[PDB]
Amino acid sequence: ETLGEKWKARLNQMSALEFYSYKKSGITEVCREEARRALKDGVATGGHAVSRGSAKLRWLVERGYLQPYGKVIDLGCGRGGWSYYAATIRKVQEVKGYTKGGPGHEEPVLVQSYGWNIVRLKSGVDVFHMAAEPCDTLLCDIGESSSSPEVEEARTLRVLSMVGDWLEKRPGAFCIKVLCPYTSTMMETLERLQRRYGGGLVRVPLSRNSTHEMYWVSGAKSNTIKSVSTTSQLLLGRMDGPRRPVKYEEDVNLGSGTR
Ligand SMILES: C[n+]1cn([C@@H]2O[C@H](COP(=O)(O)OP(=O)(O)OP(=O)(O)OC[C@H]3O[C@@H](n4cnc5c(N)ncnc54)[C@H](O)[C@@H]3O)[C@@H](O)[C@H]2O)c2nc(N)[nH]c(=O)c21
Ligand SMILES: C[S@@+](CC[C@H](N)C(=O)[O-])C[C@H]1O[C@@H](n2cnc3c(N)ncnc32)[C@H](O)[C@@H]1O
Repeated sequence: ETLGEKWKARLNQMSALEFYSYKKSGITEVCREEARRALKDGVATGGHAVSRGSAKLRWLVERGYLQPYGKVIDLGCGRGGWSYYAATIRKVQEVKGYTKGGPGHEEPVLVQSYGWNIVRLKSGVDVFHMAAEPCDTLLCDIGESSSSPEVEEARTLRVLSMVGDWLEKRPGAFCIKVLCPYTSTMMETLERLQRRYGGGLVRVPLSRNSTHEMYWVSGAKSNTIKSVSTTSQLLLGRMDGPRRPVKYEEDVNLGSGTR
C-alpha cells in the first residue's frame, strides 16, 4: 500500500465535518463570485473566466510547465476555461475544444474574452469514440472522481490509453489530468509514458485536498514516484493539525476583443 492509497483510505474514513474542514485546508482558492454574477447576468465582456480551470492552467503556464502555441486541442473542455485562457496566449493561433455535454455534464459557455474568435467549442462529443488529429498543444482535463481508488485508477488508465493516440502525433506542448497517480501500476505506467513522451507530474495548489489529482505537463521533468509521494505527503500532513486558512487570490482576467 502506497502513501496515496493510505491517504484515500484516511479520507474515506473521515467524518463529514472533518471532511468539510479538510477539503480546502490551506489550499489556494480563486475569487469567483463576481464572475458568477456577471456570467449569469449575461456579461460577455469584462474578461470573466467561465470556470476555475482558467486559474489552474494559468498557474501551470506562468511557471513554465507548458508553453501553448499553434493549434490547441482541449479534450473535455467543459465550459471552456482552459480554451478561453489558451486563446489569450501570443503563440496560440487556434483553439478547438471538445466536451461530452448532455445530462450530468457541463455545456460550453459562449463568452467574448480576448481571442474568442479563434475558439470553437464542440459539445456532444465522446473523445473516447473520436479519431485523433494533429495538434501543437494537447490539453486534457478528464477524470471523474470516485470513492473507490480502483475505479479512479481504471478511469485514469482509460484516459492515458485514450491520450496515447493523440500524443503519437507528437506535440509539442501538453497538459493532461492524472486523477489517480498514487497506485503502483499507475506510477509504473506513468514512468513508462514519461520515458516515451517526456514531461512530468505537477501538483497544482488550486486543487482541493480531497483529490490527489496531478497534471502531466511537457515542460516539467521529474521522478514520478518522488513527486507523487511528495504530493501524498502534503495531503497526509494536512489531516493532522488544525485547519489552515485558505489562501484566496484574484481570479484571472481574460480581457476582451478579437485577434
Ligand atoms: C462528500 N465526500 C467526498 N469524499 C471523498 O472525496 C473524494 C473527492 O470528492 P470531490 O473532489 O468530488 O468533491 P466532494 O466530494 O467534496 O464534492 P462532490 O459533490 O464533487 O463529490 C461527491 C462525491 O463524493 C463521494 N462521497 C459522498 N459521500 C461520501 C462518504 N460518506 N464517503 C466517501 N465518499 C463520499 C461520492 O462518490 C460522490 O460522488 C471522493 O472520492 C471521496 O472519497 C468524502 N469522504 C468522507 N469521509 N466523507 C464525505 O462526506 C466525502
Ligand atoms: C471539469 S471539466 C474540466 C474543466 C474545464 N477544463 C474548464 O476549465 O472549464 C472536465 C470535463 O470533461 C468532460 N468529459 C468527461 N468525460 C468525457 C468524454 N468521454 N468525452 C468528452 N468530454 C468528457 C466533462 O463533461 C467535464 O465537463
